[PDB]
Amino acid sequence: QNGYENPTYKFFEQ
Amino acid sequence: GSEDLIDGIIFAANYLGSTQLLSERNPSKNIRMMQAQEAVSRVKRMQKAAKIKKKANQTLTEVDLFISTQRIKVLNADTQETMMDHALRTISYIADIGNIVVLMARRRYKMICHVFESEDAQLIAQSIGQAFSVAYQEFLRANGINPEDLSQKEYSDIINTQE
Repeated sequence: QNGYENPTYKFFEQ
Repeated sequence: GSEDLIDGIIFAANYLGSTQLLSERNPSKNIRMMQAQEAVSRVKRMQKAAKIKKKANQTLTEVDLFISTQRIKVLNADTQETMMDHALRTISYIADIGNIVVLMARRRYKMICHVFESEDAQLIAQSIGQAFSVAYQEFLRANGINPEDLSQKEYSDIINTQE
């Protein structure tokens, strides 16, 4: 039940 | 000591299909595991319907997972033909609940979630994770945060010294 977010995505992207 | 996945690695998995959904800028590693979980039921249920479709005659597909700081692309375990290719940045979140790996990238507010199955789902998510940061850190040093190494010997002394 582990999920990781992309610092890179959740950055420039959103 | 890090070069490992800058070149990339490859895991054998099992594609079950996908499912498209709606997200809004910056949700939460909590609210994502939700949507992710409903993205898996979407295709599981889509598969039961798939199976049945076969009675009128197994249904999954074997793939390889190329993982790197650059992209994450799926290929035909047999034809070795690309089935999808997302530049890592366009990938926002992955999860490994059970031997079921699901990742979602920006379909170019409209996300697309891929659902695979692997007895290494565990190991598999972890890797993507490192890529995320390894990629992230690079996608960080190049921005002059050369002190990426330093910026953590900073994000700390900027927290205790914050008491």
